[PDB]
Amino acid sequence: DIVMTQSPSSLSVSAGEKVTLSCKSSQSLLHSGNQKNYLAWYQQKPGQAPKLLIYGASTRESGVPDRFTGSGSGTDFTLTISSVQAEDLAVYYCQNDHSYPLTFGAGTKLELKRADAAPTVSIFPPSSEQLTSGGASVVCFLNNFYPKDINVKWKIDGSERQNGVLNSWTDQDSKDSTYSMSSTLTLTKDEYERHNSYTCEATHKTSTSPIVKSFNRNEC
Amino acid sequence: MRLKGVSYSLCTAAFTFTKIPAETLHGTVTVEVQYAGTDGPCKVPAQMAVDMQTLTPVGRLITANPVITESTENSKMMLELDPPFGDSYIVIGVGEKKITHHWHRSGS
Amino acid sequence: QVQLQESGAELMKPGASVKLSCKTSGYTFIGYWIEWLKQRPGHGLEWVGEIFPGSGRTKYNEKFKGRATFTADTSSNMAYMQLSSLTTEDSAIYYCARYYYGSYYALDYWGQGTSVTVSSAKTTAPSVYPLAPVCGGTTGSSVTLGCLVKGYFPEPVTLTWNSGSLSSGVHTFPALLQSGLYTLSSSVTVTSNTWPSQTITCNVAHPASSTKVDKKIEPRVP
Ligand code: NA
Ligand code: NA
Repeated sequence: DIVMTQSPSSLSVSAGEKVTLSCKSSQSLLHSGNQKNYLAWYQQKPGQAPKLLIYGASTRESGVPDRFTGSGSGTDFTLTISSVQAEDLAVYYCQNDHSYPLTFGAGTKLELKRADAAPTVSIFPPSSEQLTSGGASVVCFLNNFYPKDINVKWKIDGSERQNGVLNSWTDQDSKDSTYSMSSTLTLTKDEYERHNSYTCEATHKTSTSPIVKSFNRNEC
Repeated sequence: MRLKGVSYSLCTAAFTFTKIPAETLHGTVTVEVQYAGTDGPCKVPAQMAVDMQTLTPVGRLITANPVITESTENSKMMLELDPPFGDSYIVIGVGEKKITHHWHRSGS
Repeated sequence: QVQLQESGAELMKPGASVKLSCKTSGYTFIGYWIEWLKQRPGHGLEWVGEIFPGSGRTKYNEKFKGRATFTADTSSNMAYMQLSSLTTEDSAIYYCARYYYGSYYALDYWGQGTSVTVSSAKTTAPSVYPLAPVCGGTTGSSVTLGCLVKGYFPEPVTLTWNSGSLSSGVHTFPALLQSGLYTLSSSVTVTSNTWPSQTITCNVAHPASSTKVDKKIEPRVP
């Protein structure tokens, strides 16, 4: 089968910038009979189906704005947006249209550039209601940071615990372009009542040190 | 040819190209049209021609079912033709409303 | 105008078989191919196969191991994809799309997608837990509260703060699967003058289980 490779998977842009997306195929998409490269580009926004932008490597589908340019031949192709606009924020896919099976790249997501922002961290012990039920979830919110790259580690009684950690990111905020994330440590009521200290530590490019929140069960 | 389109009788309204006709890797031509009429179902007149006065069919129509099955206006259909070598014309529709597009195929 | 209308969302058990439909308008159904695509989170787009409804001809991606079958009803302008022996890896959005093989016009019109969820879980009500700040207080001018929604099925739930009147400074995070059930949480940030002198309540609705819970965020006690 033909493999389509898009890199990078994400790109931070500002309104008005020139942006160039890359797409490489494992074998040539050129058909010598008509000398056409069978390569298509699609745009997908959340909750929507993909939309066709470019077919035959360089021909714009009717209605697609002129700022989208497809170029390339053989195994190397590019999609250029001369002056990116807010409505262009989306995921872009290239597609092998040359032979079966039809195959697609993994996509390049455009996100909005803004000023780096440190996360605000808050830690929440298990609620008394959950402790009555027999479970124990420790939740750490990391709010309003940029860029999206961040790492969280949990420490129990000063020693690191790694199992039972689930992390969830919001999409880029539509108003301030930041990201937020929840990190939840799931324990049982019994193994939570063994230990005493619980700590979530955030590592982010905006701080030379971990951004830490911690609590002991003893105090109130 | 299929009886289906023949029994429909020919479409009488105007066709319009929806995008530039495109060559296939085999040297045939795929051309999409939009039909302005409401007399569907009807058969799409589709041929190649070199003489615009005689309209003698050259090459051949490949499409198995060259029909507009919808009765609503502005329905689309794709035609595929095997053009003669050299210069010729795609001819869609019959009568005073027919539309044409020049075509050239190499390897005479 | 070319339109492809797909059937509604599906909830299937492992080992079952789902029939998805795609009804077209705006063009001659028997003149074009219908292509079927699979998109699940973490993967890109994957081609399932194609049918030419005017002939019955079908082609399949080998990776589906023969579990997909395409059919059509030309009198309805409808194409169908049947996917059998379902597993959790078949959970995805499935699209149909118009195509003309032989051309390089590509996949020019797409349906809106049909969501398929494959799970052995049964309808399960969520547990809703209020998340008050660490006890003793934050001693700051701002305060962040939380609400934990754990162990429900299927999606979705609706979460609001103060019945939706508290909408600023809210982050409700995407639901994640955990041991077959879904869990999400939400944070809200207000000023220390607001809480706890004024009541803040997280409202959670899970219509599938007929549940509607209000959990007031109460300051923690020893
Ligand atoms: Na730094
Ligand atoms: Na918000």
